[PDB]
Amino acid sequence: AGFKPAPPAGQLGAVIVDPYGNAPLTALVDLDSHVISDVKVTVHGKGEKGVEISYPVGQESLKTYDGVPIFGLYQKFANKVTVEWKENGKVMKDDYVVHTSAIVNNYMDNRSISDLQQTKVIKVAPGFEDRLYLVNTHTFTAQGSDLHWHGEKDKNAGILDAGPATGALPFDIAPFTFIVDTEGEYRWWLDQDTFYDGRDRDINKRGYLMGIRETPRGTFTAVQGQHWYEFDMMGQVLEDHKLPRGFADATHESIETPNGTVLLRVGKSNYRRDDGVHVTTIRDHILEVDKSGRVVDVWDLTKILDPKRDALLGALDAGAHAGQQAKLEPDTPFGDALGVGPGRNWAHVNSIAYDAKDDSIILSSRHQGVVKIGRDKQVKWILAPSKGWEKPLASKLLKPVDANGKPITCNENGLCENSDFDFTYTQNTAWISSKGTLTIFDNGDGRHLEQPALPTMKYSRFVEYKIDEKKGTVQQVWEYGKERGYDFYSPITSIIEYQADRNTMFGFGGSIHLFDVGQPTVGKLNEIDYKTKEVKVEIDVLSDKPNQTHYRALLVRPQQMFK
Amino acid sequence: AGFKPAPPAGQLGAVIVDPYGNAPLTALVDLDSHVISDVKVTVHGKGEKGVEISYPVGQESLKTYDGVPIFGLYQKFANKVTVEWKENGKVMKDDYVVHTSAIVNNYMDNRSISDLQQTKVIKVAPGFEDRLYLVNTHTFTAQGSDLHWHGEKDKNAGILDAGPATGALPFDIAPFTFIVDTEGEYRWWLDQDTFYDGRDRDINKRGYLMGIRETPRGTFTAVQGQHWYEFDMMGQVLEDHKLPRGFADATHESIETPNGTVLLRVGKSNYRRDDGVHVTTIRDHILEVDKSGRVVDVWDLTKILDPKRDALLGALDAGAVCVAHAGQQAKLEPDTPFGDALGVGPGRNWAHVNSIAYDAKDDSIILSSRHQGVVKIGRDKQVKWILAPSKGWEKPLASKLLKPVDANGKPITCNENGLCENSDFDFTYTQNTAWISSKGTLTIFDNGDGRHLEQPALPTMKYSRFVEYKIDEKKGTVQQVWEYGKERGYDFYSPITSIIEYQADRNTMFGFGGSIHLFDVGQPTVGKLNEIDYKTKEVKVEIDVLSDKPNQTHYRALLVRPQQMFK
Repeated sequence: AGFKPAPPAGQLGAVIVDPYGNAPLTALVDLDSHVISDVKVTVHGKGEKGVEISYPVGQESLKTYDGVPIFGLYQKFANKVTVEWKENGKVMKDDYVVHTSAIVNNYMDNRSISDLQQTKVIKVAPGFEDRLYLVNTHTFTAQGSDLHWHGEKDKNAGILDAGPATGALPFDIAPFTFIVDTEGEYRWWLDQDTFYDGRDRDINKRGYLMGIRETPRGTFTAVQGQHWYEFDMMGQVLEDHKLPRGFADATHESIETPNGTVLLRVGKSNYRRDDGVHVTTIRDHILEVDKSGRVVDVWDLTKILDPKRDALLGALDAGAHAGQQAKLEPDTPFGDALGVGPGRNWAHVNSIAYDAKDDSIILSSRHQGVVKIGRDKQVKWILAPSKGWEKPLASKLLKPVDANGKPITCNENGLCENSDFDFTYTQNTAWISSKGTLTIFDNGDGRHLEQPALPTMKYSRFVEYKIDEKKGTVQQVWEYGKERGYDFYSPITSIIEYQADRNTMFGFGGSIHLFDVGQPTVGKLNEIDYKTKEVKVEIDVLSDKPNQTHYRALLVRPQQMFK
Repeated sequence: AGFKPAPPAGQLGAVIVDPYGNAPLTALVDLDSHVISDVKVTVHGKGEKGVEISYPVGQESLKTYDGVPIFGLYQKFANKVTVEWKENGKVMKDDYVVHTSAIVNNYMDNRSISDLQQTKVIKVAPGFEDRLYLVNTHTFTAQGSDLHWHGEKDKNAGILDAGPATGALPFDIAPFTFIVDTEGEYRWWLDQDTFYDGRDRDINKRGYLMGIRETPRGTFTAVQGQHWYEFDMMGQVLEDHKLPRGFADATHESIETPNGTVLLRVGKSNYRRDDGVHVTTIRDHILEVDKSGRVVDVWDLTKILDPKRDALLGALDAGAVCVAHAGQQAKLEPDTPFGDALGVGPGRNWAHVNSIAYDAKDDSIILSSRHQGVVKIGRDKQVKWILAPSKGWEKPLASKLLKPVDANGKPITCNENGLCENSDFDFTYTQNTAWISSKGTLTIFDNGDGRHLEQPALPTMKYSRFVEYKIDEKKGTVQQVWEYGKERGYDFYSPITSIIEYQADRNTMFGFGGSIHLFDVGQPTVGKLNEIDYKTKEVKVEIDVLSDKPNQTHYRALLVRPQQMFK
């Protein structure tokens, strides 16, 4: 006779490239029954300003991988790797040359600018040369949306009519997943085949890879369509769960709790409306699942909030026919569409945050605002312009004040007077910062509940708030980006997150220049000094097809990847 | 256009037979967006003496399933079911007629007695009519073992010779998993295609389905070949993990701990022997994994115990090899080729661990080695005690041997073979399921092969026990405090597998002998379910399960409680 395995490369076992087969820019040093400890890996930079990646590897990883994880390689390159360990009270070291293969995009057509998305470095301050960023973007499939959930036909339906559609099964795209360093180089790639398969019609392998978030084990959870996952930086798929049978279309987010549970955002399949019509609802539906995939709890937002509030809804750019303000029709067929009511995109929830302090969740509804909902499924507060909100939900809205806690005078549209307090509009990632505060990407479409005279007048903000839940007072304590204009405006997607290690504000604008037809879409990575607003890091990712938005990115840390 | 879904059956949604596709005698009442709170299901017994099954349903389950779970139906029958619930403050109730289809055995050939295994009720005391028992058994495939792991050629082998095998891949069979009531009726069935596919050569669908154990949630874990699992009684596969890449051939046990981890009994792939031969080791490694499938810890038994000890290994019947030479004593050979074969050293079946117990009190594990005895190993990988005949053990292990005492705690005299004098005390031999009981004692199934470390005069001179010991870890003393099956002879004798477990609820001893009359050629093998009153040793239950092909061992059975199946 047969063929032998690979022989050892040094003082341990063989060194295998891409062990699990889903991460081509990784490799594994096989243990070959050696008892080692105090392990460290160093991947050396390419060229003269090449960025070095170095990390410890803990005891759970060795056992799990039966070897030393090699993360941080370059593609099609003779990587130089050094691994240090201890064996029998003695210090050890090997230097390996690890050749890699190429990175492939399996989804190209005449729309392709080229096979990979282009990076452009712009600002790398001192003491940020080590930073790594995981980019969660995507790339159009050749035939685009090809499949649709089947729904229930209505009274007003033509007699001969074929049945309708429901839900959001067409929300389907190829993933483009990678890590980029401060030299604009790819240092990681999750094979597109790992979760997705666009040419085949296995709905198990279809959807929109989203909500990539870190776990307390240095791993990551993600969603795609009708499944949710866990995976590590070696490309090992740790969990693969179908959604519970009453639920569908999980998009936008997934986060592990401190209690071992996992928060998902989904829709309800076969949802019975009060008029007896069945629909798959749209992004208005939060699960708490466990590691068995079972449901621990569910928030039905159609019964917590107000699916009839069209305040912000009525005021939206229909290009996300661009620019045009949203003109609602009350005969809008059920499905993934702007409209009121269950079976229509009335909420568009895109972010979840758990609050251990009071066992509550915090949510950002693109089309309504931001809320904290209790375990008791009681709304505890709301952050939105006061228009549209009926009683008793109106009782829950927060009151903006100043540094001295005196009320800020605002109108029902969010326009405040004599201060810089503003709310958020079509916002994202309303999360809780390590500082104990709420951080939000304010995409800013339909700001102040209107379209502006000219598109280019829109802008996006990073914004931080301080909430006295007990008083119902909210305070805007930090903002950045208003004064950067249409080149800093992301209509959709996007993220910010407070980094306490370097006191920065991390962000990613995912759809910059989305409307510039024929032009690649810009994903802009930023670390902003929290104290000075100085740009410490600015890196741009360009879509590989024109007008192809990015979703999110994360600031990842190798010291944590391998528990 | 399109065909409509199923319309409501009663005052809720439609009623779905076998929703997940894995348990054909189950059903689901779809929830159709109704909000309900105090659910109860009752499945009425078939015929005049049929057993009724009734259980509450928790919220999580209603949520997890989006419906009410219906467990306990009869095959090919118009099952009469009653669901009771609260909706909008007021008491509700529906009666459904749930037709079911047939149970299929997909693995039959000329050895087949009939398609399904036969049951024979023997004894059912009053107050024990409700009992249900999950039978973990199996049935031969038409091809038998067809797959080997590939090994590393070693110096002794020829020059033109192809490489050898290693590991325990041929340890492969089709499952036969059903629940039984005190009328010997089939009330649950896990589709064979759920985990296993014996006509196809996808190894992820191969192995020997075992170590079926309840979880703190009412669900069950299980191992088969190179995967481990979690499932529930609706046939829903909750987890499906590959073994971590260092490991292979998982069998016998899988048990969730109070800490969310799961303990597995495994072997090691590509193990580097001192002489630098790479083998896959056989049933001598313990994994602790998480729900992410990652290794939390690992016990290498080739370095915690003694793979050279052949005190029991040589005293054995070559009848319980793997699959003529029964009755005959084991003769160890030095040149025994690595693989699933009796012998010493890493790469050979020197240990055959087959039970794991987690001791929460001190973060230790308890193992049953068929071929060595019963030990407690710490989190620190340090051997804490041993229950075995003192023969063959060197220092430092010898110092760990427990010392037999009486009720007043005074030494008992037992020779080096385990033979004691002037007491009923006896050690356990090729035992199974060494678990901790609710009382905090050690219960064991003393299969009893190679008893007192020899083969007896005549083959029939063999017997199994149920046995319970009390250990004073602080002093190293072990005390036998209960036993049963001694007097019942060869007809109560299970050479392999099998299981016991104390039940505080009715003060009984649960047991299952998986291989009674295993060696009776041409005869079905008997799996005997038993409950034994703890106080009186009266037989409260006794039910026999007969293999569907001749000489086809069973593995284990569980005492399941439907009150606990849907959290």
